[PDB]
Amino acid sequence: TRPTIRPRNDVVHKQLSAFGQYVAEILPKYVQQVQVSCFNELEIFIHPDGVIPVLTFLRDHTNAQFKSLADLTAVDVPTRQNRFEIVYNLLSLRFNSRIRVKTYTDELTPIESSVTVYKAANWYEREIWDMFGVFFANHPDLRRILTDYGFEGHPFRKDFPLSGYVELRYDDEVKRVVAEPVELAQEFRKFDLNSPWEAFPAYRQPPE
Amino acid sequence: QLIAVDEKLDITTLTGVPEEHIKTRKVRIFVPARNNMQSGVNNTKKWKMEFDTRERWENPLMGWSSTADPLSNLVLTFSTKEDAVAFAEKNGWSFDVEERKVPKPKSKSYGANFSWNKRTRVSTK
Amino acid sequence: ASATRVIQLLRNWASGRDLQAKLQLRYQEISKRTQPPPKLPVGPSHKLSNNYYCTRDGRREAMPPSIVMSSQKTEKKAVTPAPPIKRWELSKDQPYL
Amino acid sequence: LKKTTGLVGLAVCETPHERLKILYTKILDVLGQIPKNAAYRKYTEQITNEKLGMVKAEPDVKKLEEQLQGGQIEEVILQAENELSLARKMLRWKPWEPLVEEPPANQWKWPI
Amino acid sequence: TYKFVNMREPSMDMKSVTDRAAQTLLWTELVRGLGMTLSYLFREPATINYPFEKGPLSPRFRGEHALRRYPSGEERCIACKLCEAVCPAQAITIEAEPRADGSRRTTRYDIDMTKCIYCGFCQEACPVDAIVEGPNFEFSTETHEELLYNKEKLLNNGDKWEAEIAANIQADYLYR
Amino acid sequence: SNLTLNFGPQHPAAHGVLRLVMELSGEMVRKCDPHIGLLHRGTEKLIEYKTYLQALPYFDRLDYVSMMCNEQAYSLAVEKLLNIQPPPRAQWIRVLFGEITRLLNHIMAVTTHALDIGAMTPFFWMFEEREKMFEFYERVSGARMHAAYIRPGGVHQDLPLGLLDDIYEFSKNFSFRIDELEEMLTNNRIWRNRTVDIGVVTAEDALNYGFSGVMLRGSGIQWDLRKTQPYDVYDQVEFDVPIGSRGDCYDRYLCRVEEMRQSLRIISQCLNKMPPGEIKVDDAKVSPPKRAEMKTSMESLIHHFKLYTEGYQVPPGATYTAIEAPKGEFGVYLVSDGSSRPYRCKIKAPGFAHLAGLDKMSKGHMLADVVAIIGTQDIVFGEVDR
Amino acid sequence: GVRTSPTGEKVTHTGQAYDDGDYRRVRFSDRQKEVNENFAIDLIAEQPVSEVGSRVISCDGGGGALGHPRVYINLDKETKTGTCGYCGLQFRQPHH
Amino acid sequence: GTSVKPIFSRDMNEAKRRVRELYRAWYREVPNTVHLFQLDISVKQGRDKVREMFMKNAHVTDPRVVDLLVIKGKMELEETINVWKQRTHIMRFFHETEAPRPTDFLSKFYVGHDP
Amino acid sequence: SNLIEVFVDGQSVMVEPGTTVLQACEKVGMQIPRFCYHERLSVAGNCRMCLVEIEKAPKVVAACAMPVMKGWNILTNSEKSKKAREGVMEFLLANHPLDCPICDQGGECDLQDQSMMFGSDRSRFLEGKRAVEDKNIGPLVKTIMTRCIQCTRCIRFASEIAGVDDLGTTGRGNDMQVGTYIEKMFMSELSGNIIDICPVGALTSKPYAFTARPWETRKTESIDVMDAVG
Ligand code: SF4
Ligand code: SF4
Ligand code: SF4
Ligand code: SF4
Ligand code: FES
Ligand SMILES: [Mg+2]
Ligand SMILES: [Zn+2]
Repeated sequence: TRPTIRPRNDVVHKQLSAFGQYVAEILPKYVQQVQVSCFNELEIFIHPDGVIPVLTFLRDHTNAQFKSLADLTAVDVPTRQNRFEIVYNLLSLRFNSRIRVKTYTDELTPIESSVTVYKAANWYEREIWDMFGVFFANHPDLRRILTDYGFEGHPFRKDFPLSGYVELRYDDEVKRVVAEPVELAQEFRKFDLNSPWEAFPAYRQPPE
Repeated sequence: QLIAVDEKLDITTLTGVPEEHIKTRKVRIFVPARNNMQSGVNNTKKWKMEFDTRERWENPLMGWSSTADPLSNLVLTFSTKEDAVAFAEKNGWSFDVEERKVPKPKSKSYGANFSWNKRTRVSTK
Repeated sequence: ASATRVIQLLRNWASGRDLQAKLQLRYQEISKRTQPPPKLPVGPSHKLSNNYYCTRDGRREAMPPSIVMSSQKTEKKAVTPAPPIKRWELSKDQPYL
Repeated sequence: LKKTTGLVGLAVCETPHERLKILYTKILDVLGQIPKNAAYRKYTEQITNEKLGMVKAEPDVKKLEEQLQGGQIEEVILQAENELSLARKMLRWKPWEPLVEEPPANQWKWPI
Repeated sequence: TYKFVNMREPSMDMKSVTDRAAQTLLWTELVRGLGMTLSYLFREPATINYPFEKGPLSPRFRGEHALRRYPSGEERCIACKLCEAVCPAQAITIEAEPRADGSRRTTRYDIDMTKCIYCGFCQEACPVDAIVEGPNFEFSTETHEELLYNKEKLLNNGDKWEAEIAANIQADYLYR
Repeated sequence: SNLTLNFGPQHPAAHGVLRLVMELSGEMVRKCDPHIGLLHRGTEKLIEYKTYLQALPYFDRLDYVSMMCNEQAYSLAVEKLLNIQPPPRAQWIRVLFGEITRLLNHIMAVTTHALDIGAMTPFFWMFEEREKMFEFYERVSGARMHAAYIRPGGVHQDLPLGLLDDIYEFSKNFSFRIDELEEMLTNNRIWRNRTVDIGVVTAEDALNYGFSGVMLRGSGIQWDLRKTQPYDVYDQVEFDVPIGSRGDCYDRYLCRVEEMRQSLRIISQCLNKMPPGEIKVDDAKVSPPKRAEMKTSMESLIHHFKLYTEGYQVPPGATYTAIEAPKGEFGVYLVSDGSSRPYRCKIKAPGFAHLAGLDKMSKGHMLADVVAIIGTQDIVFGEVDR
Repeated sequence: GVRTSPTGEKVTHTGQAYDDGDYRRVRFSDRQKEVNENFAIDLIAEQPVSEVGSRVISCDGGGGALGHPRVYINLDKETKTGTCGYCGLQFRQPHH
Repeated sequence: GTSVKPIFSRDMNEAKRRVRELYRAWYREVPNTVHLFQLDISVKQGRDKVREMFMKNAHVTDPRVVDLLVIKGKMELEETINVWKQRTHIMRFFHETEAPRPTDFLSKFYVGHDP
Repeated sequence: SNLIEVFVDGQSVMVEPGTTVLQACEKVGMQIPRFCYHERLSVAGNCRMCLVEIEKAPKVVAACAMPVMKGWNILTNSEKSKKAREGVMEFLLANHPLDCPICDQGGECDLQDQSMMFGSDRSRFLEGKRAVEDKNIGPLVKTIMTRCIQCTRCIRFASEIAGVDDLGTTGRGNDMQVGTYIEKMFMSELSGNIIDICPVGALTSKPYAFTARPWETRKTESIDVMDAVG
């Protein structure tokens, strides 16, 4: 168990558990769940309506002081009724800690823009909108950031195909670059790698 | 504030999929069969959504396998058949669903290999 | 290196340093392009006894995250995420550039 | 007395004790308008009272900075203003109310 | 543990003021920079006479791919397809069948050199040292089609570069 | 009406494919609108279709000046998710090559900044040193830049039998090259005029906008991830953290030069403290076995086959792992669903936030000052666009 | 073991040669067709069969760690020879 | 019921009002677009294309979907006005290098296997 | 009713009398490693890969053959079960040939997968390996007997499902071999199924040999038209 196994830290685990309990007690209106991962990573699941309060409390509270937003992104899980999972990562320099705040939304429900709380979010929320199609309410200048001008659809969504729907080429008759339906000389070859034998008993799900 | 929308969910006009790949497509919602070359069952736990097979041809150079189907590789994983059906319905795809097939419980008995008068007795072991 | 000593003196005077002491071209002090073969030590799991994999399986010791305060289910002193950071010290080597 | 706080845009504070006392009194005044059983109120009152006692008991700025663990008293002043603004916001938000909505049964279930 | 890069105060004595005035009016630091460039003018340039002189390389160098043989002249590749499975760019295409003598050999072995990232994962994955990245790097073509390698081209590369490839492998295989 | 100008992508000062749409009154910059995505390759979706070993060479090509630092961040994320531990010699190799990579990145940043400003000479002096470090990269992995040496289990191969001596020979001459660079730039009144009080950002603004690395330290914020949240063997080396006073381009330049010196210090320590032992985790269900074992033992062959076809499975879970990359905090949000392919990989690049703040930092400045600010933010668009 | 087709095109070890009515031959006009001349099936057919005085032999292709994985070949059948599945070398016991 | 949260409009009337406003803005923009991009189309062709794009989505009955469609159309209009778009992007609406794909059964049967 | 309560890892379940430990573990969704047990063949118990620990019992039992007893507590992940699996995999791999790159079973091997999942990652076997001569049982089933792990699935299928008694084991101990002992063609309308049930590359498809690997294949679930059974 010594040489090749990653060592544990129970002190940080206890501190993060206590602080998660602290946050949950202070904001019962929005906090739905609190988790401490095995490698000491605090996670706080909330209600979407509490995006702005929670973050504000987390960045302003004397005992919190998470004044820096590492990054903000989204995860697509099609099996969930609320497709998109919004993940905020925050860093506290005063207490040398990190915290993760997660909420959910679907295709037609906006999330409150948090540019007011953190200036850094601007481009992160633009990127989430571009890649996933999640609208952010009250956003200063919301528009595509990564994709091409006039590009239809959101690439990061699970349903979207890897190579998309159109390609580009230069056409001499019209003397310009044109977009046409994708044709591939060699199709991407899909591999089935998943082993039919279970790897991790600790994560086994009930047999329904 | 809530506005009480009354209609069925429909997001086709927002996804950006060309209409050809919305109307002429058929998806299959199914639990994949166990690979008969192995005994593990871990690949028969989740529901899958996959599209219909389209034309593949031979590249004049190198003889590679060419396709013009953008959804030829897309496979979606769902917890339950209801989630898969809801996803296909809100995306506007015609679907075919297949009920999950489970192996029936079998009555095993080692001692039956040595039956006094039964046909089950093993001629070798 | 290889050059006239008067040019070396002019170089040193213009640059302000003795250039020859630290030449930037590698003349002959670098390793040979052919070396003896290595031997490479084995790892700690290369034992012949008392090495069952179940006692050195790091992947199988990972567990799902520990749940605190599920919503679906005394003074109580306030707490922080971690103790405050200690202030940094000012580089006893060279504090000011 | 001290020049160069060292952080760009953070001016040196003359008379920081008075500023800290005023800010902490304002914070307690705002907390007085929150329901007494709310966790935010009691936690913030406890920490604010400790900080105010420390400020009142220590006339020396560097010794007070070492007691407060807040990093260069100008930053302590800034954090006090931040807490006051948050207190007003929390008064408006009322996050001590019961959870607004319960999420779907499989919403946070992972994997899948 | 930290240091300051711009927290130094200048002396205000008359000598220091006069030195700074001389620096301002007579441009001393500019002459210092001129002296540095003049010093570099009289050094030997670090340029090499390419193509006559080449840059140094290593036995681990990753270059053009090649298919190798056993000393008997039989191909090493047995069509396990591990290189095709591991390739992050999907640059390898393999088709196999039993040979006329029942041997397990490839009938198609292509590498798309404009897909390849030259990572060397395939030669790590190969269990019989059949596919290698040889030492060559001067194989620019005039057309795109010349960079779509089939089995004949890769076997020819192996035949052409075996003498150096074997010597490179002998010098590095004990680190692998 | 303000004049509207396209700055890039085909511009020398652009530092890549950037379309900076600028509103100007005369030469004064009224507004900066960075248009990015000209190097968005869809890396994260591609990473979703790969195994964990197949996704590693993408992190080489995120920030193409700090390859091994990108590899180390990803490897740390995957090792944290696997609950395994790299061996000590591998960690020392990782820190040594991370400091060499920091030297590479800082040379590139400082010299390209000087080249934009107009001082073209130091670039040629420092790129010979960059060439020698590329040679170090090549000897260890066979590649000059996209090495792919750092793997989620340690490193791919052990150092060749004479590499430490050559690294020592290079490291004992580099300080004079830094000195020549500083003679060229540090006290030049023209350079100070082009850099002092240009692009001044306050500590509060730097924190809120999401800045990291030098963009924080030039404004006096005392934060270095190697000191506060150490990884590998960074807690066992000694070095100082440069800190600025004014938050301008000049202070950021001094910080980077001193950072280069401190990296030399760390390299010297790593050279004198490299321990013996194996280079990857002695766990053949994660790290491939040696080839002699693969050709003699049945288990080793089975594990080689499975690790190179399917790859190792990672237990389900999500991590955010961050390192102090030479351009700032570099992070990975990695989500595993239990299989051998990552479910999600979000990449956090400091250049994203720095470029999002470029418009703020250029208020009340001219065209040349905006060029200097782009240079001082140390932007590579591979990590910005991904 | 090279040999030309009735069209004059060399036939590869794989055995593929373009048919008479196949337009794709136009890709070789004014250029050449890449054909490797060392046929492996013929070269391995020239190696002499190794005679060993044991029922089970071992093969690793030569060179130790530079060959293939080590395998064991049974040599009880006397109507044939034991053939390595990796290298193609042949082994037999002293017979008759 | 159905417990949904709006984006901008509470019923289809407000959504239709926003659609009309966006249509007015596109209609006004078309001549300037033809002038600035030096397009070889007429203003009549551009306005016809704008109408065709609007009518592509005439079947939508959800105010939230309509709000998102108006947001996307406003994004495209802002993009066109500021010249972020190039002539190739504007001309991508007309599919000038795409051969007409038939819709009747017999031609589809002749060309290939796809329906 | 007649159901009895047993526990798998401390969790209660109701099972029919005579149910084996393996089936009870399957009720809670846990799959016990196996090589010789097939739910459509008669129980053999020979491979010994299914050995599990019952709480308060010193001896591990074979889960595929042992009927659950009321009040029993199976422990599928205890140290004893894991060490049993590791030892049995070690004995299975001792004489196995290093054939994975040339074996058609390569990416579809139960032996490979269970070695990766339940066995060790190393070999401490320092002897020579056994090698056996190949059998020829016709043009459909390729035979590479060295790979055989002696599961005996082929023998039970041929005797019970196919109705033929051509397969068997000759010799004993280490030298025991699976075959026909004479030049015989195992020809029957259900013969090819012995390729599916054989867990290793000992029995493979001769028409399919060397053509593909499992990870590259695309699977289309369809129906047969060669007769009226569908
Ligand atoms: S070097 Fe890498 S990309 Fe190129 S063929 Fe080999 S595995 Fe594929
Ligand atoms: S080159 Fe090597 S890895 Fe690739 S198919 Fe041939 S033997 Fe297998
Ligand atoms: S049967 Fe399985 S373990 Fe044996 S050689 Fe074939 S793939 Fe490898
Ligand atoms: S040939 Fe296959 S099925 Fe028959 S005994 Fe051997 S391993 Fe079992
Ligand atoms: S599966 Fe039980 S002994 Fe083989
Ligand atoms: Mg089989
Ligand atoms: Zn051999």
